[PDB]
Amino acid sequence: AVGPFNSVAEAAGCVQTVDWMLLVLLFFAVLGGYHVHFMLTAGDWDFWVDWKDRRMWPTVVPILGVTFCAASQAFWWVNFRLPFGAVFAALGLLIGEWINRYVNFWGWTYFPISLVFPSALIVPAIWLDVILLLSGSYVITAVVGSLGWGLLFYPNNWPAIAAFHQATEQHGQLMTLADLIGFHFVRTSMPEYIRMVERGTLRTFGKDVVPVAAFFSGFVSMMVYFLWWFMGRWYSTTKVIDTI
Amino acid sequence: AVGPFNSVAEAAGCVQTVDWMLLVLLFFAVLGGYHVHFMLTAGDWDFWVDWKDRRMWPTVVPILGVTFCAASQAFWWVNFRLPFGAVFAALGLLIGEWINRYVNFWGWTYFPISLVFPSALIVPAIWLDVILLLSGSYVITAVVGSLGWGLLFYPNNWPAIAAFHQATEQHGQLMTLADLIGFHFVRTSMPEYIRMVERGTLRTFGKDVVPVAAFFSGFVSMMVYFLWWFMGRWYSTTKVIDTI
Amino acid sequence: AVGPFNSVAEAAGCVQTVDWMLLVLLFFAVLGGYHVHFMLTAGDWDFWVDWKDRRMWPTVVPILGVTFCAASQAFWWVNFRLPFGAVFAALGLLIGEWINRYVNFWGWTYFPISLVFPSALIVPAIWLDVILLLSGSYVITAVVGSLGWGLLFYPNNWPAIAAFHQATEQHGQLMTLADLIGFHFVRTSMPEYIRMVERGTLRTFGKDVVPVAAFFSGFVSMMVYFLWWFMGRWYSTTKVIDTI
Amino acid sequence: TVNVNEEMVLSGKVHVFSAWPQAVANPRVSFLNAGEPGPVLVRTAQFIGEQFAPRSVSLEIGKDYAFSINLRGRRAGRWHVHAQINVEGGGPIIGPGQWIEIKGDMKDFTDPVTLLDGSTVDLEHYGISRVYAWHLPWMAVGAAWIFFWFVRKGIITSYIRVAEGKADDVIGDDDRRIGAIVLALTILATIVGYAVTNSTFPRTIPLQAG
Amino acid sequence: ESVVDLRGMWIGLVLLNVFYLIVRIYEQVFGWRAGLDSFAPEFQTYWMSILWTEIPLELVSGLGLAGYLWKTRDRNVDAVTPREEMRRLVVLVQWLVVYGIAIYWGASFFTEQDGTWHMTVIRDTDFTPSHIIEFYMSYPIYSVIAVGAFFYAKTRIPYFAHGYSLAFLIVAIGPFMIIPNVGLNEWGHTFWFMEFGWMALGVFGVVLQILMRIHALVGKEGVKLLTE
Amino acid sequence: ESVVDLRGMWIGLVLLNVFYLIVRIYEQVFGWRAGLDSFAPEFQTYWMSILWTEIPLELVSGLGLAGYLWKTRDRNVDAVTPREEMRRLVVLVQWLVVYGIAIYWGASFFTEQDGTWHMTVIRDTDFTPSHIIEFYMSYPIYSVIAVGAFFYAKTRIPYFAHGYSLAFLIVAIGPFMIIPNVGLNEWGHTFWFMEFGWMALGVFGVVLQILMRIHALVGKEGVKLLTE
Amino acid sequence: ESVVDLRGMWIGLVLLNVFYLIVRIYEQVFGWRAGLDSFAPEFQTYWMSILWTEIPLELVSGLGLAGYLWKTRDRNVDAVTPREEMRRLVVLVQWLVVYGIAIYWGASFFTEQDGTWHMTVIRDTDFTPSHIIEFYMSYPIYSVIAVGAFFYAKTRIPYFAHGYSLAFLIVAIGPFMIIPNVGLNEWGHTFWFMEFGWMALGVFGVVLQILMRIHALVGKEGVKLLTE
Ligand SMILES: C[As](C)(=O)[O-]
Ligand SMILES: [Zn+2]
Ligand SMILES: [Zn+2]
Ligand SMILES: [Zn+2]
Ligand SMILES: [Zn+2]
Repeated sequence: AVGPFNSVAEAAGCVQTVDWMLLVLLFFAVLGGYHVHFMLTAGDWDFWVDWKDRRMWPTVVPILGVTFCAASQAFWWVNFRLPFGAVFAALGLLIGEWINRYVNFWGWTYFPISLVFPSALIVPAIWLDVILLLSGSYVITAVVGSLGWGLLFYPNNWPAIAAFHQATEQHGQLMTLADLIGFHFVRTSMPEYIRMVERGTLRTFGKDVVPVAAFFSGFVSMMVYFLWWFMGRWYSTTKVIDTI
Repeated sequence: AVGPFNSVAEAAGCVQTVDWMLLVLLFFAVLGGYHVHFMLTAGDWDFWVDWKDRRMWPTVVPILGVTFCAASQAFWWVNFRLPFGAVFAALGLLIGEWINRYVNFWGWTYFPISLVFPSALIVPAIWLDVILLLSGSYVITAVVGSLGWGLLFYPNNWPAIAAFHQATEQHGQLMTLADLIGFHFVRTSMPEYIRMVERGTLRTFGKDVVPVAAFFSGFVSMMVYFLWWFMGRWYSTTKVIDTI
Repeated sequence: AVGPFNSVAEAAGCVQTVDWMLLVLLFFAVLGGYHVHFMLTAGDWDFWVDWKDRRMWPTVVPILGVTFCAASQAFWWVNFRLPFGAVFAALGLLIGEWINRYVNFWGWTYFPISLVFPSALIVPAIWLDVILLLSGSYVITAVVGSLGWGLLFYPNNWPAIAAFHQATEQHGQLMTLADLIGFHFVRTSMPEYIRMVERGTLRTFGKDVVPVAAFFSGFVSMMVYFLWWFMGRWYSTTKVIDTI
Repeated sequence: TVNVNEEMVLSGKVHVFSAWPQAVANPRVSFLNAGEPGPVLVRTAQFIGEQFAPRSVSLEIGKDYAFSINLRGRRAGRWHVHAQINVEGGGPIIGPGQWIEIKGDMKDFTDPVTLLDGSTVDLEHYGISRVYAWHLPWMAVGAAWIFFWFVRKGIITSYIRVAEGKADDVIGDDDRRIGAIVLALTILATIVGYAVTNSTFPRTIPLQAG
Repeated sequence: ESVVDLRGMWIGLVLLNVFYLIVRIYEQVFGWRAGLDSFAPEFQTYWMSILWTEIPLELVSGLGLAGYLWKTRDRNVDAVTPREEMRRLVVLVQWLVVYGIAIYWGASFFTEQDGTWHMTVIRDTDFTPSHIIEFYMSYPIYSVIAVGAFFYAKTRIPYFAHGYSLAFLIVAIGPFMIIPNVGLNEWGHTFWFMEFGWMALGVFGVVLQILMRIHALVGKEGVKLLTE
Repeated sequence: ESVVDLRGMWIGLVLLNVFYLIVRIYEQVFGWRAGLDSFAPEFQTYWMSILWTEIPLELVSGLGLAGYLWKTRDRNVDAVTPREEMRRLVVLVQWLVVYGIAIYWGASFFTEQDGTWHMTVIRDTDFTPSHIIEFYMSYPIYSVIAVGAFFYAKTRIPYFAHGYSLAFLIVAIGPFMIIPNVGLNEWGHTFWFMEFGWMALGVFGVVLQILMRIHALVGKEGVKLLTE
Repeated sequence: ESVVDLRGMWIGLVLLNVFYLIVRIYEQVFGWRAGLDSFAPEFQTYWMSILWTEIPLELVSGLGLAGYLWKTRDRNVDAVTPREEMRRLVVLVQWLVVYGIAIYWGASFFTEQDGTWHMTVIRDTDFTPSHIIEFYMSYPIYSVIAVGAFFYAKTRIPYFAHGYSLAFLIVAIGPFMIIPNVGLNEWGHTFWFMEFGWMALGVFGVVLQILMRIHALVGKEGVKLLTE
């Protein structure tokens, strides 16, 4: 008489095993979707250490990266009030990347990890979640959430990256280690000139190349957020339809 | 007998004459619309034998061409269950082109038909209608219908076109007959260099120039189709409104 | 007298003072928003006498300028049946421009008004309002309204502009006064070559540069108008929602 | 034929044909490369038109140019290695390729390279440690954040709470206080993580390109 | 009396295919050598004349047919009898078959005819012999029948009176949003540097709406029973 | 007592046009020679000071007005009387007339002012003398009145309490979506290679919603009868 | 009996991670030297074989699963008991965890794997070793599980029968709209001159729809009471 479970152990028992199934099928799910999307647009800067520049990369990755996090948020927090939306997505990605970076970029083709390591996301991802957890509003999240997410990108990457931004002298020319790493480990289709990285303009004043890039990246992410929040909604639709 | 008809002969009699009127007013209708749209975007490849190449033309014409066919389908098949949607539109176009090709391109300005003859559409148009006739679903149609439509384009054009793809030696250079036809019959505004045709890339491997082109042309037509199906729906709207 | 007012003089008295505040808070409002948008897109032509040409300027300004007029119209006329929608927005802009033109372009930096004066909008704005006033229809307004609006722009700017379109000989070269005014009063960031003005084409026949420009500008405004009408509608939404 | 670490060199000359096809962009902007399955050989340095060419370069139409690529061996095997040049708006142009044969063990491959400050580093290994060291913590952290709340209010549970009136049964401080704490720590760990990797390597320059 | 009339329809078709046929011949004859150079005076006599005539004429033609239909509108429309409505519909369906033909000439024949004339001249202004017909003839006409059909339905059928079918509204109005397209599409490069598709098959809805009204004015008897 | 107060409105308008008029003047004076080269130290004293002050001041001014209005919210709003609502609305219309002027200054004056300063320097960084005022002053202010208006309504008018008018919500939140526009519009070319309009006349809705409440809080008596 | 089964789930997971693990290894071994030049005949034995096999196999695999489930559909679905439904759902949640894994392999592993292979060859045609697996293997499979899931729910759960969840419909069909994306994304430059994002987290809806069913098939008792 616990129907349509026979016992409470059967109820609480099933509920528990189902919970896991969901969380797991839902892990990828997103990881799978998020990855394919991210990879097709953010690429590319996330493959190559000699792309991770000062202007482009700290711009495009936050703006393209905020997407599934914002849709993921609109699903957990709306329907379960669970404050791990962004982090659930962001991490899902990071794993799916890393595994493949290792197993394949390295383990299959033997580009060394120092070349093919992914961009760091989890700090911003946490930052986002906690703006939504504290203020219950996605509208606040979209503003101070996505701004934060924008700023923390480069800061939270600096620890991994700085290492390869050390100078080396090479036939009487300067290079960074990264420049060189890419130069060494021959990519059959990756000529510098394709890079999509900072190469300098007359309009740069300062001594600001990164500040402005991370600001811009936050202010835009505000929009990408709103749009992706509501897409996280349509995507949550329990609508049923009549014909196909 | 059958009010507000006096006899059955008056009913069955009127009904019949109205039916003709409809089918006819509805023939063009679409032809008119379809033509102006098609001719503005697909041009141009459909005018000139020396535009009908291996890559562009077998790409853009299926993609632009599927539009009114899908919208036509969403009208006949939804509302009357009549399996001639695509063919109804495609043929309407083909008449409206041909007439003009002859009477004007030729009979007014005297470019010879071998230069000005239209792209063949009816095979793919049939194939489309029969995917919707067989599976009753426009979702299936949108996938295997529009893929089919894309592939058949070039194959059903080859019978007409091959003729002019024969080689001629011209002051110690090669031309096709078409190249030459275009060269001969002087167009006051048609320099080779405007053409928008295959001119070769380092990225071509094979021996595949057309297969990829006709595949790409199918895959994209899938999306064109969905969008155009639903527009075929808004276009069929019996909504009435309050003010202008 | 009439609750929740104590007297009629309290009612009619308040009603009156509110009316003003609305009309006022609503003046800018639009002016503020319209201006920022207008200035971000139509720049630039509206700043510089040497930008005001025969093709671009009389094209882009009608086209960008109709926007907030249409949205304004959709607001006054739908909800109050007040026929001053376009004018209300156009003038707002005109003031908000002018003031700043004087007080700053001049009074702060000292470029002489002859260089910095704005494009004339009110004649077209009137015309619009009256096409809506006469035919009660925003469909008809959207057509003959926005056609008129495009045509009149240049005609109603000619009185102001002609003056500077006079010729001066300058080191054995021709300039218009405007060309010169711009040349004289140095703009630290305004090289001719940035201009975005008429420079000539082989495709000009006549003796028509402005007529076509102003027709084109009218025709396109018809669509801008529709879109901006309905945006004036969504913007007027009294809808209230549950969560943020 | 080469040993792992053995410094072979491929070199030659090439003529930029004159009736350069419309099909391919102007070689105004190009890049010299060695056509090999992955980095089976590292590239130590390379030169074209009498210059160090680790970046993009111009070729004029109708001239000839001379080039060479220093290739330290790395991967055990038999690899058909081509001289190769790519063009801006064009693609790869593949040249002569010859079977080269490496022997030894990849295990033994090193470079290394010399920093401006003085020291030496094996590129085949340098930095890889720090990456993991900063990434994998954070990845665990993220996965911790998830596990925590998943076992603290179920999916079904919390969906049903949200579903009936409430909600607020699911969240509500000190759920918030957890957040504020975890958040504050995170900003801190980052401030720290930044300040440290700022002391380690206080040199640093932007990627060199153009 | 009878429902189906058709007399009306034929007068339109006959009067039309003729006028266009005259034209196609007139342009066959004076296109070639009278309209090849606009700076000549035989252009003014044979083309610039037609232009100056048709526009004002069409413009009046249109407002003509409009006023008339409104004027002769059935002021007591809702009263209409099942036979008279059915008759009226059949006339509506008639207007649409002329609209049909008008659409063909304007939007297919004289439109893709223009294509070939662009390979024949270098253009003295935007007024070619082809444009005079395409733009300022065959389109205006087709647009005027469009409005006619719209207004007839509106002032004769209770459904189209007290409404505006959005479908028919579209059909009657988008002809004024083809110039933005087919016209400006030509001043592509000239009007360029300073920088899918919206169409008129609104006729779908309009015939569907008509169809529903027929299905209504036949009892269960005619309906189910006569046509199973 | 009386519905119409206005005393509050004047305080804002007066306190405002004054603070902007001071600044205009102070920028007249110290713009010209003191803020012409950023590398100088008289820039730090005359501009780079203003910046460092206003932001934290603004940021606190904002959370202040916010907390206060919430705090002093009418806890039993639904109970509110017809007169006291009517009065409360007139206070809201007031906030909106100040929001009005803030919008003027922040979005037209100090915004198109920046236009002419771009013709005057070559920029030492993004912090000009014009940006200090436009971006980090005239906007934040106009944004903070915006918020005020929003929270006042919310905590005084039953309608805006238990709700969020979408219109008002927009009004109060799109100011944090102009930086994406007006700002990044500037880093056009520099931020470029790696690659209609969303606006705030949401006030339309907001005044429309206010209007409906008034129309309510006058009986058929005042309504039909007094204003026919 | 019992609701939760899981036996079915394990068979899929186990059968799957194994088949992908075999392949990863087989591509480790024959990728390197057997699939480096397409014009060789060891390509035909080691890659061009797999291709020619899988497609027809997959294509039949898919129509197989499909017909079977429809065939063995519960013809009297609405009658289903609260326990049996609950059991059925748990099987549905099962299909979705395998769909989950399928998605992982097809869309993350074998997809970003292709990235690195593009740094290794120059491509003899579009058929690399990576494409045989990515496109014509790991995707189709993941697409077929997707179809399975969809059809199972349709033929076992009253909700998904007499319906089409639009959410599930999406999930089951958008896999045939990734080729347009992930595929043609590659023929970027070659197919170029002649010239945000539509995605599949439709699972959201689907699991939400499942959730509502569970929340139903537990009385006020289990619901409120057991899980407060
Ligand atoms: C599958 As049934 C006809 O019982 O809804
Ligand atoms: Zn009536
Ligand atoms: Zn500025
Ligand atoms: Zn049923
Ligand atoms: Zn690939």
